[PDB]
Amino acid sequence: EKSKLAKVEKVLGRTGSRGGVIQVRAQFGRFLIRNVKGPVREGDILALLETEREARRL
Amino acid sequence: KLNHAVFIVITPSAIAEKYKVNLSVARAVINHLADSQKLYT
Amino acid sequence: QHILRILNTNVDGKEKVIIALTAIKGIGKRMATVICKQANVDPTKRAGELTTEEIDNIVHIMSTPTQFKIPDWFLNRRKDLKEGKNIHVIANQLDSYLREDLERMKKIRLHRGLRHHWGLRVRGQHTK
Amino acid sequence: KRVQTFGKKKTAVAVATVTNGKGLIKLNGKNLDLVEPYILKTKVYEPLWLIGSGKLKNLDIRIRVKGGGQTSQIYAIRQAIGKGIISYYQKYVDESTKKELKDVLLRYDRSLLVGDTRRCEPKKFGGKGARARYQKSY
Amino acid sequence: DLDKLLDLSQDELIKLFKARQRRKFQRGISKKAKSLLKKIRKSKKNCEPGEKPNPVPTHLRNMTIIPEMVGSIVATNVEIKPEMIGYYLGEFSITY
Amino acid sequence: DIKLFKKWSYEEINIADLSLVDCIAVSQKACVYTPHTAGRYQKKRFRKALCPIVERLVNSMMMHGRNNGKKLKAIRIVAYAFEIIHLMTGENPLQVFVNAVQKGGPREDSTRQAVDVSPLRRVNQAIYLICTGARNAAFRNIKSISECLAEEIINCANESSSSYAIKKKDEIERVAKANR
Amino acid sequence: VHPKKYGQGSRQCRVCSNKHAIIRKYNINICRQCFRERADIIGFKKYR
Amino acid sequence: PISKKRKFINDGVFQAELNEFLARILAEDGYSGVEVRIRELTSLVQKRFFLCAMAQAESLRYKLLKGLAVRRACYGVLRHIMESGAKGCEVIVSGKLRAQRAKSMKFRDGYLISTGEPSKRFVNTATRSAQLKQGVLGIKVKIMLPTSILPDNISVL
Amino acid sequence: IALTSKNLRAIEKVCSDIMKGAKEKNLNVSGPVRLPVKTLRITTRKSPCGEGTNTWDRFELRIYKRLIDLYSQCEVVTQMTSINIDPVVEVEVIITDS
Amino acid sequence: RLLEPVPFVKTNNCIKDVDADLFIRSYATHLKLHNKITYPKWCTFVKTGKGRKLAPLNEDWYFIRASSILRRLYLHPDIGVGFLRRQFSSKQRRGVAPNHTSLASGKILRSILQQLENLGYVEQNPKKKGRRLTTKGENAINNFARYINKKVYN
RNA sequence: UGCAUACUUUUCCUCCGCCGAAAGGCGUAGGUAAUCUUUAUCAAUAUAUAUCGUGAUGGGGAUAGAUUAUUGCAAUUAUUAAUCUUGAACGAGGAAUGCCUAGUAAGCAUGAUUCAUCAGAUUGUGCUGACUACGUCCCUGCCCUUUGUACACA
RNA sequence: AGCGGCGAGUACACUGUACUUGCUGCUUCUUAGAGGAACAUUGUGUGUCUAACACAAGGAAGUUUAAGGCAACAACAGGUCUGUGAUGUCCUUA
Ligand SMILES: [Mg+2]
Ligand SMILES: [Mg+2]
Ligand SMILES: [Mg+2]
Ligand SMILES: [Mg+2]
Ligand SMILES: [Zn+2]
Repeated sequence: EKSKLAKVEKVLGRTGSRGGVIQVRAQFGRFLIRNVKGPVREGDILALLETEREARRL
Repeated sequence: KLNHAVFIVITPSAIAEKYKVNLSVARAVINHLADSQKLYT
Repeated sequence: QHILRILNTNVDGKEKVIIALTAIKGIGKRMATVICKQANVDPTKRAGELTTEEIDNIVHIMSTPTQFKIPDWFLNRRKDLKEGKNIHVIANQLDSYLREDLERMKKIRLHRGLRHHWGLRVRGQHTK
Repeated sequence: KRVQTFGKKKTAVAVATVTNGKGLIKLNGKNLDLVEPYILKTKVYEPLWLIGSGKLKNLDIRIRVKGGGQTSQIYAIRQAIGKGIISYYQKYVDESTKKELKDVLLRYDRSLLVGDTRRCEPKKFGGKGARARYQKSY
Repeated sequence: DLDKLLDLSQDELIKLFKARQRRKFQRGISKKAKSLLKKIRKSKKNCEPGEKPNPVPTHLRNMTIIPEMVGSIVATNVEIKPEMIGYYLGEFSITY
Repeated sequence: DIKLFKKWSYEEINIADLSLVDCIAVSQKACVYTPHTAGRYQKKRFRKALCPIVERLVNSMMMHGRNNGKKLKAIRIVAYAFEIIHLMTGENPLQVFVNAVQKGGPREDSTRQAVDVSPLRRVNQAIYLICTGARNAAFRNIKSISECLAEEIINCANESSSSYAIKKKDEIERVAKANR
Repeated sequence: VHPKKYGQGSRQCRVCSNKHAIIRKYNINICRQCFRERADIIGFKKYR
Repeated sequence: PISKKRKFINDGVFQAELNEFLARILAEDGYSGVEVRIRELTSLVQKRFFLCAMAQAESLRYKLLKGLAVRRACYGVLRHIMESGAKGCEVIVSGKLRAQRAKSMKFRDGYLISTGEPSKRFVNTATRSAQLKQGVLGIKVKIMLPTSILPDNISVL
Repeated sequence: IALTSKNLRAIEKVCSDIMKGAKEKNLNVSGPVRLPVKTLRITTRKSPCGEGTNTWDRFELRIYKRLIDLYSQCEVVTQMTSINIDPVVEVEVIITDS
Repeated sequence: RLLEPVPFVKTNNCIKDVDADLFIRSYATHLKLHNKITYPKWCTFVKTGKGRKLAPLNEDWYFIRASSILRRLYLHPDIGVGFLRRQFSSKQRRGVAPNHTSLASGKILRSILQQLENLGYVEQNPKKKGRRLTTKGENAINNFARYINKKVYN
């Protein structure tokens, strides 16, 4: 429920069989490789809830 | 259903909600008070 | 009088006069308005606050409007088939007239009448 | 003395004749008091507000509008005003002031000086619109 | 009345009728209509008060009925009453 | 002086999200007096970020076929809503709107498994949700659209699950949680 | 003989006497298929 | 008195008619012309009024009528075209042709541009339907002329 | 003088020639004014039959009307007009004081 | 209601510098006060144009119409009956078939024009085309506009 | 009512002036067209102010009944149009499936084509101006390399 | 086609504005011919630092600027002889 700010460093690869999702690297200030559903660029800040649990790279 | 009547912080909707009335009647009431969307205090 | 009776079978409840009037089978909207004008009664008032005298007057007006100022071309049922006058027919009377017309058509064995009897269109429409 | 530029949104060319005068500002034969709808009125007045009402007491303005609908017309008028005032300044008033005005306009938004290049794309057969085709049932 | 109508002029009749018919009358009536009328008249003349006269087979369905043609039968066959008047001919061709 | 609706100045407004600030620009050049901009907000990927929030709201309102391409009406409605906000439940309407926006985005969504949501997308969703809810409230009620919309906005600001958008968001969040 | 002056069967294609599908704009009076073939010679160029 | 638009269309129509008339008349001629023994023709026109592709096509048709081995004729035509300085050619002959069913036969020599306004410009095309034994043989000849320069080339000196 | 024609470049050339002729002497010639090109558009449906996704084709016969004025005597204007010319450009001279 | 802080002065001289609807209303009121124009016979039960399928519902609509016509006349040089009709056109819903534009019932307009000419406000010009304003009438209109402006200012 | 003879505007766009509730009519005027219809405005959504007030309701205009016209040699199986009245289904649509990424979707009209008359069609044109991507191969369809084939009418 | 130029007025402002009749330098708008302008130009990334892409500035415009038109080779036993006096055979011909 408590949202934690993660500034996006680099946008890795556009995942999902249908293409809606992106893989993203985000610094709080630790490297957490996460998924995003919608337009995201470098420098934009995510709304992470369940912080310490990552995604699979491409 | 809600058959509102005619014979017996200001906006028409509010009036309708409160005394159970047609909004023409609400409008009339507003006019009286004063004496196409509305706002009154 | 929340609930009223101007003619053979109406309701005419809480609605604003003209629309209440339109409940009758001279349900013209425009016609109703004209009638109101003829009467000289405020159309912003509701059906329940009307006097009985007023109602009577309205009824009278509705019956044979031709002799009143209200014009000729206007009138519901133009020449009345029965070779004579032009008059607004009103209420169940209208229905009766329609029925009579239908019967006449049937008797004639005109195509339209036949169609009506069948329960098909009349208009010229398709419905394929 | 007197300077003639245009605006342009869709089709809707508002030609702004900006002259020396007392500061009235008009459309064909009518004051900008009217325009038409009360909501959009601000889109015409905005450049004036940006530049200041005292700066236009030296400048009369007439605007001839032709073509387009309502909103487009308004936009065109705005554009004309923007081009117009600035053009006047460039010629008959100083350069620094003109530059300042331009900067102000830029800070507010585009569309005042530079034009909206969009225009109605040709309808294509097999449909009603540009892209919108009809319908297949198989 | 019917008899009265029959008695009075063509103009009057036209005025009485509904507008399409009136318009048609104004326009004219063509060469065939006259012939048809004549035929009808002949039939009437030939008639017996007990049973109706011989029919008159007709190709065309356009004719408006006028007090001339009351009492006889025409065209399959259709008898023409005074109740019909300005309601066209027809009554010919369709099934079910 | 720079202003909106010649009434609510948005020099007084505040934000306190960072991410949302980055996403929605109510700025120096995204100043506006009446929502109707003929901006080129969809010729680029992130040019919708420059778009003022009021404009976005208006666009959202504009939806539903028989009411589609009636920008002016939408604008009027939003103005009315703002006025209502100002009057009853007394606060700077812009601030309220901002608060609602902040509230509105589902932070995590489901997919074919749970994933996070970009700020812009969240904002868009919020905008949509608020308008849709308002529309629903309006439809075959009586109330009026502007009033309903205002109410919805207030609810969003509060962060209270009496309105529809908030409820939807909550549901989405729950789903996400369930997923992961 | 019956009125052949105003109707589809009144006039025809100049080219092949067909009563169907006549381009009747500008008094061309060519049935459209024929026009499509002779659009070059008449001076009708497709641009857009 | 007749309007400008109306006039133009009429003129076009007249031109077309003239062309058709010429085609009808001159089966024995290398026809292209359209600019105004011949006396009769003149009279006819008065009554009415008050290297090249078409020629080649006509020739082909004539040959067909006469009764040759077809392929040979086509080859000859191609050769002639080449001699006359054509950068490219193409002939098609589709129809019945020996067998009953089908049978379209291409005959290209030099390169033949098909797409663009260059095609419209720099090719002369012609279409004749030679009536024969049990139907029609369908000529289409297409000649690419000497260019006034093609858009594809970039000639550095 | 009104020059009606179908072919643009040719028309332009003709106009140029007439201008040149004028510039010799004695002619207060107003410049060539090209008029609104009233384009005859025919939208025919391709395909004789009703088969194939009904493609239309917008033909355009775009007539160029051109206009030019002078203060002169008839013979001189006739002479000027004689640039030889051909069947393509349709000429009309108006010799009115008004 | 209308008034606001603007960045210019308004030369309140002619009717083109006045807000329309309000002006029209004022003119109607003036007319009523005068009793200068009648309300013929058929006025009280006619429909203003094919598309309306319903009576006006304004009581003194005729006066309003007249006022509008005056304004129109002022705006344009020479204006007919047809033009007037076109101006007061609306969408006619043909029930199921889609809407068409609907030309107004011209008779009433014509009558109004006639009345105006009788009173000495409009003028059938033998040069040019159909009925423009007469100079006196124009002047009167201008005066009225000025008055309205003054009232608004007050 | 018919023919013959003489003579001249009208056959299409309609200004305008009168009659007509309306449709339309009659009289005349310009236009063989950047001139006139008409275009510094031919439209509707727009917007502003009133009447309604959630009630199959004044939403909705089907179906019907009876006239007044216009077109046409001819209008019934109603050409279309107008006037009065008739007040049906429908409370946002199941299985399925179509179209679409910026002046686009959608809404709103309108010119032209057919046309003696008649758009709910098509085809152009504009006016009001969204949402959402800015990608992916998950489906669907094409294309490619590999692979397998007893198919080649594949 | 306009814009002014200017006479002539009709209304009202200050010490010009709105509107019509009569007469005749400018080309911004109105028309339409010939030219110009964007080439990923300059800036910075990603890329075998290849072909090229992404971002930023400039700019009227940065998805060949947007939209079409044109349409190879080979077919389909696709449609059309009810478009044709393009056209075969068979039928029909008082
Ligand atoms: Mg090529
Ligand atoms: Mg069709
Ligand atoms: Mg599909
Ligand atoms: Mg095999
Ligand atoms: Zn043909």
